[PDB]
Amino acid sequence: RHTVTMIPGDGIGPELMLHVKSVFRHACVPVDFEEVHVSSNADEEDIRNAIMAIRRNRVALKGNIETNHNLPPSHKSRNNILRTSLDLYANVIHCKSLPGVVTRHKDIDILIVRENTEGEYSSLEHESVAGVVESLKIITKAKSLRIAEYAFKLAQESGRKKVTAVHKANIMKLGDGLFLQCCREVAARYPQITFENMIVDNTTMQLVSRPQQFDVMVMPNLYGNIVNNVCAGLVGGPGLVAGANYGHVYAVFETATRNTGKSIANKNIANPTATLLASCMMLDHLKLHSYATSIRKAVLASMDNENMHTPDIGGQGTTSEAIQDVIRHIRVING
Amino acid sequence: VQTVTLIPGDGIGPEISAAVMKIFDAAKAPIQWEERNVTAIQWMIPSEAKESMDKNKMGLKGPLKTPSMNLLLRKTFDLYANVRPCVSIEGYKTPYTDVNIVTIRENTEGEYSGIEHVIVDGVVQSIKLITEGASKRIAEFAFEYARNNHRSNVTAVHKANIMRMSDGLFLQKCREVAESCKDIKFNEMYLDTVCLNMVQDPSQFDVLVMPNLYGDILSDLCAGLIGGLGVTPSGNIGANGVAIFESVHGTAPDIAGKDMANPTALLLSAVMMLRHMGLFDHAARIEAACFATIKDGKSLTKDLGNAKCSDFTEEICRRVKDL
Ligand SMILES: [Mg+2]
Ligand SMILES: [Mg+2]
Repeated sequence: RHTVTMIPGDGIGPELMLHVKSVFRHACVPVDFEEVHVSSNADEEDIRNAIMAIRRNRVALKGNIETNHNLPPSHKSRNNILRTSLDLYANVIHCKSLPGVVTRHKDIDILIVRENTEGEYSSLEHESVAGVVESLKIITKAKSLRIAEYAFKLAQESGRKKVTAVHKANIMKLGDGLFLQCCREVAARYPQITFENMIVDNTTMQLVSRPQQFDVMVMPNLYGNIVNNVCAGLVGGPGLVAGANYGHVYAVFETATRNTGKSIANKNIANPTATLLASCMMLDHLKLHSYATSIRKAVLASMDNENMHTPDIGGQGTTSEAIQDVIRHIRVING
Repeated sequence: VQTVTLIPGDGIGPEISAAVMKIFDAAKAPIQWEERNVTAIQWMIPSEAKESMDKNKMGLKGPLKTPSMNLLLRKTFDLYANVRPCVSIEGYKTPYTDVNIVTIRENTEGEYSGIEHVIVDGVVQSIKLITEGASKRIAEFAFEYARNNHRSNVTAVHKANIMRMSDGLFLQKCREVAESCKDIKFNEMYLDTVCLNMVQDPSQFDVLVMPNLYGDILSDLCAGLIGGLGVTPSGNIGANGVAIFESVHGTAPDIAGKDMANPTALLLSAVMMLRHMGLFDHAARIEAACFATIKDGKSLTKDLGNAKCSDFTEEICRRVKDL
C-alpha cells in the first residue's frame, strides 16, 4: 500500500477528489490518500506543510488552488510556489483525439513537454520609479538542457519521431535563443529523432489549422501555458486532459488546464475524465500499472458513450452518472 | 480629396498594390496614391518617406523584405496600437465560421522592451516592461475603438496571477478607463482561459485588449481561425494622428510577377483605412464587393481558385460599380 498526498484545491477540486477515492475503492487500489488543505490565507504555512507532505510521500494528486490576482505581489500563486519549491521541472500533457468526442479537428496526438520552474514564472518584479514596472524572465542553460533531455528521452521511449522546440528567439534573442541552443545540443545526441523549431505565434496558427503536423513539442513556461490550453481545447476542453509534473524524485498529478472551475463547482456537472486520467497516470508512476489500465479503459470506454457526456463536451449527464458508468465498467474487469 | 502614402513593398507587393488602386478608382474614392519606397539608410527611413507620412497621416503598406523596417516605422511614428479585426469569411471555409474579433495589441513595450542581460554564464534575464502611461493609452484606444466601431464588449487579457506587479498595473489602467466608460461592457480574462475558449467557441469574444506579447500571439491565433495572413487586415495607430495599415503575409517572391497573387488582405487593410478617417460609405462597398467575389466561387486566387490575380481584381471592380 502506497501513501499519496492529496491536495483537494478549490472549485471542482474537492468534489472530483471524492470520485477519485470512490473509484479507487471499487477497483481495490492499494493507495491511501493523506489529505492536505491550502487555504486562501496570506500566510504560507499551509503551502509549506503541503510541500513537506509531498517531500515525504514523493507522489501527489492535486486540484487547482485559486490565485487571487487582486492581492499584493507578496501574495504569490500557491500552485507556482509548490511547483518551484519541489523543483517539478517537467510539465507533461498528452492531447489525443478521443473517438467519442467529435471536435473540429481529428487525428491529434501531441505530447507537450513544458519547462515548469523558470521563465516568466520566476516571480521577479520591481517598480524602479512610480508607474514603471519591470518583470524578469529568467532562462538558464541548466534548466533548458534538463527539459530538452526530458522531451527527447520521452520521444524515444514512447516511440515518437519528431521534437519541435517552440520559442520566440527571433525577438527574445538571448533568452529564447539560449533555450533553443540547449534543445539543439540534446538533438545531437538523439540523431534518430527529427528536431524542428517553430515560433510560438505561428505555432498557434498551425495548431488551429493543421494540428496533425505536431508530434512532441518542447518549450519554456509561458509558451507551454498557451500551447497546453490551445491543444486541450482542440481535443474537447479542460475536462478531458491529464497533466503530470515531474521532478527528479517528486511527482505531482493534476488536470492539464489547471483550472479552478469555480463557476461549475457544486453542481454535479464537472467532467471527471481529466482528474481520473491523472490518477491513472499517478498509478503508472507508482508502478501499479494493472490498476491504472483498468480505470483508464473504464473512463475511455465511458467517453465513447455520448450519453455519459457532461455539459463541457456538449452532453447532459451529471458527474455521478459518468462515475456510475466508469464504475460499472471496472467491476466487470476485476469480477 | 486627400492623399494616402503608398508603400508597395517587395515581391507581390506591387501587383496587389496595383490591384487595390484599380478597385479604389472603380469605386470613385477621393483618394490619390503617393508611392514611396522605404529603406533603412545612414538607421532611419528615407527623408521623402518620413515627410509624406508626416503631412498625410495615412499610409498603406504591402509586404516588406527583411534593423527591421517594421521596427523602424514603429519607433519613427510611435505606432503604439496594433489592431487586427478578424471576421470569418463566407466562401473561404475554415473549421471556425462564427468569428468576429478585434485584437488590440500594446505595441511599444511589454516583453519587447529590447532589454536582455547575461547575468552570469548560462543565465539570461529578459526584461518585461509595463508602464502606467503606455497601458492607459492602449486602454483608452481600446475603448475609443469599441465606441467608434459599435462594439459591445472589451476584454483585458492578462496573466496577473503570475506576473502580479506588471500585468496587474496593465489591468489597473484598464479598470480606470473602464469605469470612466460605462458605455462599453468590460471584463477580465486570463490568457490561458482566452486561448482555451478561443479554439472551442471563438464567437464569445468581441474586442481583446492586451500587452505586447499576448497580443503578438493572439492576433496570429485569431487570424489562423479565419484562414491565414493572406486574408487578414491590420492597422497601426500612432502619435499625432498618424496611422499605417498593412499586409502581414509574406512577399511570396516565387510568384512575384506571375499575376498569381491575392490582394484580399491588402484590400481589407485599405477598407479598414477608409473607416478610420471617416469615409464609411466607400469602405462598405469595396468590402461587400470583395466578400461577394470570394463567396461567388470561380474568380478565386490560387491560395484561396484556378484564376489569376487580375481577373479576381476585375470581378471586384465590376461588382463595386453596381452598388
Ligand atoms: Mg488556475
Ligand atoms: Mg504575431
